[PDB]
Amino acid sequence: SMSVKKPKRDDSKDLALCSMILTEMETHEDAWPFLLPVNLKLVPGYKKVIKKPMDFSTIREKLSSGQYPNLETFALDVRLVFDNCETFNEDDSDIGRAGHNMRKYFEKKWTDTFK
Repeated sequence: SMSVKKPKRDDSKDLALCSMILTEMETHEDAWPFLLPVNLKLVPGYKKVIKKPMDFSTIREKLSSGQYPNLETFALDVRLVFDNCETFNEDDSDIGRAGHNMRKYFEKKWTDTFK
């Protein structure tokens, strides 16, 4: 509350550390469904169904331009990529499997770097 604060957690390296995670997600062999925005002209149904599209290149641009206020808003966009994927793709598809694989990969790096 006013003039009552928990001890200050050091967030000075968060930007660099999120950038490292994102580089590792970009270079994963199963990243290909997620590298670029889904083409809303060429994929019927995507625009109407997926209210907030997100992909690794859009996260990269937001990160590089100071559009994440803190490390939690970064994680929320990474999770959105995978949540969108599950909304539009069957679990038993190459893309559906890729999304589960990458969500796991992310959640481990997140826990090991920050928790």
